[PDB]
Amino acid sequence: SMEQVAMELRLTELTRLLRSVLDQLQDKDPARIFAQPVSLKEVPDYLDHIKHPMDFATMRKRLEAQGYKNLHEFEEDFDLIIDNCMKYNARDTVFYRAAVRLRDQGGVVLRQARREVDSIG
Repeated sequence: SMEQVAMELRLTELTRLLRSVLDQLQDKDPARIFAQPVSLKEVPDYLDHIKHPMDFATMRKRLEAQGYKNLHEFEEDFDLIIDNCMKYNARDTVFYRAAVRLRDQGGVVLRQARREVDSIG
């Protein structure tokens, strides 16, 4: 149907805007602390602590499959990256502090992304 095409075009254009958002958020992580999944070889207890691991690579895979239907879904995965790190790692650690800085800086980006998603539709 043409309606299914139009919906698919909307998903594609959302994906475009989320790709740009993802790039901008990841630039707020110049240390690359959140770039890849936590290795279960190197942190063998991780899944006892964190039930839904997340990282920028995993998000990028979902994005490229057009797997985010709306901005809320994408924000949920970003918040997991931050929140997981702030639970596993103590306040005095480079990891925790990196997450706070990513959260604070990412807020700015996400605030305007929400306006753009509502505005363009």
